[PDB]
Amino acid sequence: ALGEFSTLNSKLKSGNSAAVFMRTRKEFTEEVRNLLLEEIRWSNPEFSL
Amino acid sequence: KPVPWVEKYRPKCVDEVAFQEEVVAVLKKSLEGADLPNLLFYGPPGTGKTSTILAAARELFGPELFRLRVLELNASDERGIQVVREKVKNFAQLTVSGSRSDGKPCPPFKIVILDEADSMTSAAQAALRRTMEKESKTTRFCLICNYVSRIIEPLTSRCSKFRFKPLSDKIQQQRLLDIAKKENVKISDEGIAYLVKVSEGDLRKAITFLQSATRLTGGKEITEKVITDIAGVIPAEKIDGVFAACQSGSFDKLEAVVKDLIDEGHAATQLVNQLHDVVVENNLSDKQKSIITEKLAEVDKCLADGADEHLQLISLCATVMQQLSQNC
Amino acid sequence: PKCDSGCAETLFGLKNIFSPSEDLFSFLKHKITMKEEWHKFIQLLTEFQ
Amino acid sequence: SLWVDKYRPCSLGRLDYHKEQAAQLRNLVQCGDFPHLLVYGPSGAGKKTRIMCILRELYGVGVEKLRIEHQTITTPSKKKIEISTIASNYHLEVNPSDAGNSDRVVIQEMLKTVAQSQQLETNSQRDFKVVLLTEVDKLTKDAQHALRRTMEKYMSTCRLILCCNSTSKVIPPIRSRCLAVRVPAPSIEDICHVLSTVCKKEGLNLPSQLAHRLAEKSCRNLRKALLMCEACRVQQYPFTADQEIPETDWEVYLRETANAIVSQQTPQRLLEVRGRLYELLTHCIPPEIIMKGLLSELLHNCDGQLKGEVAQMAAYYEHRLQLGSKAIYHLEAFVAKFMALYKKFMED
Amino acid sequence: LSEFMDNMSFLDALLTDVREQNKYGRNDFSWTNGKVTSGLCDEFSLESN
Amino acid sequence: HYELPWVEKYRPVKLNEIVGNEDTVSRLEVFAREGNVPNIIIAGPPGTGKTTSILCLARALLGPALKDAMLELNASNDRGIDVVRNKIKMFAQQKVTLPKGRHKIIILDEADSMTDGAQQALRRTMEIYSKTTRFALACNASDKIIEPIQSRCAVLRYTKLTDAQILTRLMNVIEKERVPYTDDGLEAIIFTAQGDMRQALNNLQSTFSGFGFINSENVFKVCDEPHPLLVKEMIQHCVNANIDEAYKILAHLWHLGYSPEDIIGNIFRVCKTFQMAEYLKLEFIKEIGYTHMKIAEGVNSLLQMAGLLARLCQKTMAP
Amino acid sequence: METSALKQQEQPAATKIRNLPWVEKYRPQTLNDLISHQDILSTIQKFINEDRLPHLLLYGPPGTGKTSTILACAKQLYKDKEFGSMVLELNASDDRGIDIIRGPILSFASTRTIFKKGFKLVILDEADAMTQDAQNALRRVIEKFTENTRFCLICNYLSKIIPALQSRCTRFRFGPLTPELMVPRLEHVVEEEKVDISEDGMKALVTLSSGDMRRALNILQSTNMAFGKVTEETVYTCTGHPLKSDIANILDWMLNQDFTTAYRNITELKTLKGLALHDILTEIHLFVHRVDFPSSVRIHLLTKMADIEYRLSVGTNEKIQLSSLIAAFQVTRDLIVAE
Amino acid sequence: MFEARLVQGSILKKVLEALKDLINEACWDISSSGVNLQSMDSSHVSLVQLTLRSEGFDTYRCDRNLAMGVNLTSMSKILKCAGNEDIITLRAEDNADTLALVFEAPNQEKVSDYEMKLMDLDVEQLGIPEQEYSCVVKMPSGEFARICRDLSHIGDAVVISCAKDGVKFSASGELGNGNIKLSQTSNVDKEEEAVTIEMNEPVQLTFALRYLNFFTKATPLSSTVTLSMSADVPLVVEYKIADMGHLKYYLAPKIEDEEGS
Ligand SMILES: Nc1ncnc2c1ncn2[C@@H]1O[C@H](COP(=O)(O)OP(=O)(O)OP(O)(O)=S)[C@@H](O)[C@H]1O
Ligand SMILES: Nc1ncnc2c1ncn2[C@@H]1O[C@H](COP(=O)(O)OP(=O)(O)OP(O)(O)=S)[C@@H](O)[C@H]1O
Ligand SMILES: Nc1ncnc2c1ncn2[C@@H]1O[C@H](COP(=O)(O)OP(=O)(O)O)[C@@H](O)[C@H]1O
Ligand SMILES: Nc1ncnc2c1ncn2[C@@H]1O[C@H](COP(=O)(O)OP(=O)(O)O)[C@@H](O)[C@H]1O
Ligand SMILES: [Mg+2]
Ligand SMILES: [Mg+2]
Repeated sequence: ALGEFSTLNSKLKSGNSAAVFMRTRKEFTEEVRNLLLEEIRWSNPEFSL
Repeated sequence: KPVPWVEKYRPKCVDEVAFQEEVVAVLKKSLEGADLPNLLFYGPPGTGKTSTILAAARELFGPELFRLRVLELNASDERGIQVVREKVKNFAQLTVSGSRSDGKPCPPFKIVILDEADSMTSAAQAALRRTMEKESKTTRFCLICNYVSRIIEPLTSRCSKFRFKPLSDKIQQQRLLDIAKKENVKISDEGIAYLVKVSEGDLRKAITFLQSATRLTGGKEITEKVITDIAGVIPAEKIDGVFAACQSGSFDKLEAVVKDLIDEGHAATQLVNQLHDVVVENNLSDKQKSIITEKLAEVDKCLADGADEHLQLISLCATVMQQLSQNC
Repeated sequence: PKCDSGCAETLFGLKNIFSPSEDLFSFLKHKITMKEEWHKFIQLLTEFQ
Repeated sequence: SLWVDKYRPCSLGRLDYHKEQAAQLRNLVQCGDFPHLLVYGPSGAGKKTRIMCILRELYGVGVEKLRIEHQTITTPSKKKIEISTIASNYHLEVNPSDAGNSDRVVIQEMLKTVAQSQQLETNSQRDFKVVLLTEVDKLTKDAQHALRRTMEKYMSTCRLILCCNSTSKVIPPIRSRCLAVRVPAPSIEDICHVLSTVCKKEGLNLPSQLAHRLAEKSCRNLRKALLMCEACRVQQYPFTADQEIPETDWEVYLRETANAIVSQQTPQRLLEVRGRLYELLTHCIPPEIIMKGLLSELLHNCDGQLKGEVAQMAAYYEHRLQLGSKAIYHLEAFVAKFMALYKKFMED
Repeated sequence: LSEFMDNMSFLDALLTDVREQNKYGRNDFSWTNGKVTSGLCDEFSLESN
Repeated sequence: HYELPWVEKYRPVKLNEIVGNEDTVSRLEVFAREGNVPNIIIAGPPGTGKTTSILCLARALLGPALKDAMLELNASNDRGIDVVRNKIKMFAQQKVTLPKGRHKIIILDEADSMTDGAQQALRRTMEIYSKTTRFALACNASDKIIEPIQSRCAVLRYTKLTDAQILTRLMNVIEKERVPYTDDGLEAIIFTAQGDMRQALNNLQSTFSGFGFINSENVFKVCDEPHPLLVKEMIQHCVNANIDEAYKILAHLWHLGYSPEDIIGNIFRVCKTFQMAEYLKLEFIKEIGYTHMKIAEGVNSLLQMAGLLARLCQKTMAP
Repeated sequence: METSALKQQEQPAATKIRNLPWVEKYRPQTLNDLISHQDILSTIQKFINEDRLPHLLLYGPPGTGKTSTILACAKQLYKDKEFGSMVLELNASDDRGIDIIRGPILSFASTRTIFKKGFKLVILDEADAMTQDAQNALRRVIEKFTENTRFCLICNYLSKIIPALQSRCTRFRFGPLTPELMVPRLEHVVEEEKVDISEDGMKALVTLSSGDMRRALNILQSTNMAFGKVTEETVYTCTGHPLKSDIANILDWMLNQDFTTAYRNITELKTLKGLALHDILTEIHLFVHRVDFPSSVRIHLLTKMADIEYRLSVGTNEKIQLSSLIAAFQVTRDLIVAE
Repeated sequence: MFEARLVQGSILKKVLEALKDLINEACWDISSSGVNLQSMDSSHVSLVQLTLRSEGFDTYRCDRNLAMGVNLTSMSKILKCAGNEDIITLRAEDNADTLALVFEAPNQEKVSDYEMKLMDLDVEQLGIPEQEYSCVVKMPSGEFARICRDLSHIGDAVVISCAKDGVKFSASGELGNGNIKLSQTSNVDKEEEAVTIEMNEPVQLTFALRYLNFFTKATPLSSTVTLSMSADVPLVVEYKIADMGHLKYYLAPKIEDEEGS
């Protein structure tokens, strides 16, 4: 039978996979970058950032 | 410079080997025709199979040609069957001219003496069978195994197979007397009997222990103590103390006895052997006998796997302890 | 900006096994009954072994 | 330069106990064609001092010079390994076990080159060079087979003393061609005698009560007895009969571990004991030593029917431990099964 | 959990590993060696694994 | 006119057509689209699509210059010290005019047959010419590659393929080939290909050339495995602890001539997905692994399978 | 290099007046003459005559007839004036490394033929002995030369061959030859050679051979020369295989007597007959499923002899293992006999 | 019963060094027509053929047809210790397993004799018909040696092409491409040979460097060499030794594949 020795299910998932990223990273401004710098400094207080 | 006694005192010729009659007859007939078959010697070790094949090769060939025309190899190689097959091919391919001044020319086929013939897998043995059929005419072999049963069937169908039953204790007692009188060492006959009974019918191990004992003592009297601890044989009152501790009802004296055995240097394997030898010939119940003996078997496996002697002996003594104290 | 946690399981190739919605420890914590989920857990252990 | 090596006997006649087999070794070296020797006994019983004494008796005192040489060998699997070996102009020293599954490799080539050294170096002293293989019980089966092939190829070229603690892992063909030398542990009185001897050799005088207590606490391990005696010397310049003989620190850490074992049976206790065994294994203690110590500790509180059960489960789990690779899993399996049994036992 | 440690002890001893442990040294946490440098020769292994 | 094998007749030419390991597929897609790819070590099971992904990535990144800016080494080539001395360095120094962001590409097909010193030589060459040259490698076991070769690269992992993906590709190829079939043949043809659909297309071609119709019986006549229903019956008898029939048909498989190893492997993959209790499944798996170690160590006899079966059967009766 | 000298010398080699290798007497010539595995041979004929021969992997236990089969196929495809120009025969006799695969194989598969135009063929006997890297180059030389030259891989152990190499070829298993088809062959040999043999002789000849006619001819040849008569006793004595009466008495001793008596009897019989405990374990396991026992007896007994067969592998004392073998029966079956 | 008298041993030394690496063994078959050798490669890609007429030898004697096989390595070891100016005797018995090489005295004071065992092997008479070749050229041997060793260090394979313009050599190596063009008007001054064609159609094939270098190991046999080449029937290298015989060589081309789109 179908799926007797494996996972052959009659139903198949469509649309869950093939999620293309197409990610466009906006260049960070001064303020958000400095906030991230202070987050790094608070994570590692012994580092000369 | 000197040689060990085992090859120094092995018989030169067939007919000089004792206790075997049909074997001597068929080997002598094959020597008369100068066409020795492919041999398959099976029997307990030390029975003289290597001595018989060396004597046969010494009779057929010349003593200077004997070592030239024999190649002694073993077959449990850790590098596989391809290495020893390549050595066999090298030895058979390499041919040296040989003649005898006694008036009889040598047969063209050489001799490769391959021991431990019961120790290989079926695939390696089939590879050796292909090597056999490669050199059927130009070399005839002699395979020596402890048990003929492990031989796969194509080899056993083309080899003359010979049983070598162990020798009755009187004849190798006489032989060890011959060794002692020819090697000028002072031994009591009780010492020779004890050496026989710890040799367990192995003449080769007996004469090895004899030469080793006479070189330990340096000409002194070979006592029962030196032959007790040259074979690793445990003193029997130690076994009796182990059984008394198991009968006693205390685990503290049990572990004390085991500590006494281990700090004495006595190995666990020999202790298992003699414990088994006592248990098999006792008045103990077959239920207890069975439980103790299967415990002994798995303890033998455990110690062969690298486990501690002490732990396996404690667990073994605990099982024998519980089996004895259940009825009590 | 949004954080981008998850390079660790991507390094071990675990994103080739699980759904992008699925998390590693989240899949570990719940009860495994589905045959497909259990084959993915088998493939996970097969990758680490 | 501690007490065990500075005051080590150098010749056979300088041995203090077990004189008889020392004289038999003197007879063996007098015969001049000794075959391969296997020597065995518990640790600290004096095996290595007997070995080097028969070495010094065998050749001249050029045995007494020692250096260290390093050997780089390609594997048959083509992965070279580097090992450190002790060497002399007359003997070699190899402990092969550091190669693990490559022990077999460490079997041939050095000995082969020692054979080549016997073919190279000529001094007209004796017709072989001896090499001490240490801890031959840890040799694998194929390593022992390769050793058998080496010995049945080079019996006329080199010789070998086989220092071990048990001949169980020695396969019977190896036991067949090498002469057995059982070296039992010294008795209490022998330890006290050699201990007073080494104290007078140190210029120190102690009461015999301290010697007997130290001999009993050393459990017939003479090396441990001499080391501990030296520790007692460092503790106190004079020797008083009630001086506190110090305890081995990993032994007492194991004892406090066993106290945590018998005290409380909780999963947090299992995990913290697991961390303690992690600390022990990072301290490079062998797992069977840790096991023997912890079981000998915990058996004192065990009742009569519990002691035997602990015995077979300990032996079974350590059988798997030597079968296994990482000893952590087997040790934790034993400790958790003992948790189960012990918790099942006080509840009824 | 004790049954689980019995199982994982069984997986250490009485299951084989994909890569044979202590192939060139002994088990871990050993001061003897462990400096197993990779091979330096072009000749193939010619092994029978 | 020539019978092109379907494994190369239906090898994908565009990266999106490859299924399996879809996250790394999308990453390879965006690297084909933009470029400036780093050095790649693809590792995974054989027949997964590693060589296909590498070659399609190279084709998409190069285009017309694929005959010149690309060069390939497999185990069929020399791949000794002297060639990684001369040839690959000569190419890595060789000038090739390319579009911007596009680099010369070297593929080492199945680098597990590189000798150790060959990799030791390859490290400096691959790391110094990184401005104009990128390296791609494939392997099955990552440990056969020495550590600095990993340490100078990005390593990516491939997995055994999901059965739904294999089913889609097989219905695709039988649609493009007009193959008469049943579902029985589909589960047979996939069971013979555990996540490696190179086996699936191979045994599909074998079934179609040998019988012309796809059903379970044809697949097991050409692949010649022990039958899945027989071993399902074995473990079902184990659930009933019925020793007689299970041993009878095990002896039937034995005198049928199947090796110990594929029988124990099939026993594994059948009691894996069998519908029964999880604790007894755990016991069954550890027992069959224990017996498999017996075959693996050398001792492989009917007595071993009999003791296997007996301990399996006594697991049911003993709580 | 060479070793084809010895085979070519060996093919017309016999004394022909005194030597009688009847294993060499009866050789099939073609696929219509190899009377076994008819589906496989007809499939080969179909693939040959359509010019649709795929890459082949002939595997099975040795002696089932792979080499003679593919030799017949090679002589069928190509005539004797062009056989060396299109078929390359190699094996593991010429093992120098992986240089064989990138030497003669890679050079041979890279070229067209010499005299006449057609597809070529390479047979690689005992290809199980090829190393992993040699096979791993062999897969590539198959992939990039598949349209010119077909490949035949003769093997004996299917599992060791790497998955891609089995992937690029179809496979044919030469299974054991069924006894109902092998009795007429041995009856023909017996009637042609005037041999006296009883029904136990036929049963032992087919049981020991395990579906191999070569090994059967070897056994009957040896027994006929050694004794002049062939029966169960004569075959097993010439083979040095466990006699069924002997192991039956061994089973009787464990199932009737006590521990010590059966112990010493079996020990004396092993000394007397030269038996190693592996074969006793095999033959008693052959007796276990035949003799009527309850299910609990069967599982307990089978597990115990399985563990004994394990423990015998590492090389422990065979004496204590014999003792535990007796103990396995002593625990259950003799207790029920007392019951 | 077979006697052959090689007039000069230089030719035998030259043919042996010409075939020293090519073949596993030499199997000669002798007839009253002469001696022949059609032995085909261990890697199974090429064939050496040598036919020497009976009248070329000082004395050629046969009783019947005989095919004997000799291992090449020991044959080379024997012949490398022979003077080139010497007159050689090859003696073969009717049914014995040993061939005798009776070298006369190179120093005029020591006649040498060596023996060789016979190695049995399956040898078939590869009786190929000599079809009409679509491309036939004659061109000097030393030039063909210098150009093969030129292209060998460039390329692992050479593309031969024969056209109406002339004969043309390409080799696309990793260092780069190497091309050599000859012409029919191109006549050399080293050995005074005018390169000619008798061709019919242009043909392009590819051959490995190694075998062709060891075919040029047969350079000193003849001043010029005849190349015969067809679209299907493979490369033929033919040396015509003066009054001795002819030395044909069959080399199959590598397959060519079209690059995928
Ligand atoms: N994921 C896939 N999608 C589509 N076709 C595939 C896939 N995997 C394999 N194939 C097909 O099977 C063939 C084998 O692919 P390969 O990439 O060579 O396998 P691999 O994953 O590289 O592992 P190898 O080759 O054994 S090292 C390809 O040429 C395709 O025809
Ligand atoms: N079905 C068969 N019928 C008759 N003779 C057979 C049959 N199978 C094998 N033989 C004999 O086996 C000889 C050679 O068979 P092989 O092909 O060598 O066997 P194999 O299966 O290839 O395994 P090998 O060669 O022993 S490793 C033939 O000459 C026959 O005498
Ligand atoms: N029947 C016998 N007659 C004479 N000497 C014997 C006999 N049996 C054993 N020996 C002696 O015992 C030794 C046995 O050595 P070996 O031939 O290796 O025995 P096996 O081959 O059985 O192991 C021989 O050296 C021989 O001196
Ligand atoms: N007769 C003796 N006199 C002095 N010290 C001894 C004597 N015998 C043994 N010892 C000591 O006992 C210790 C045992 O160590 P070792 O020689 O390695 O034997 P083992 O291998 O049994 O530990 C040695 O350090 C040695 O100093
Ligand atoms: Mg690939
Ligand atoms: Mg075959």
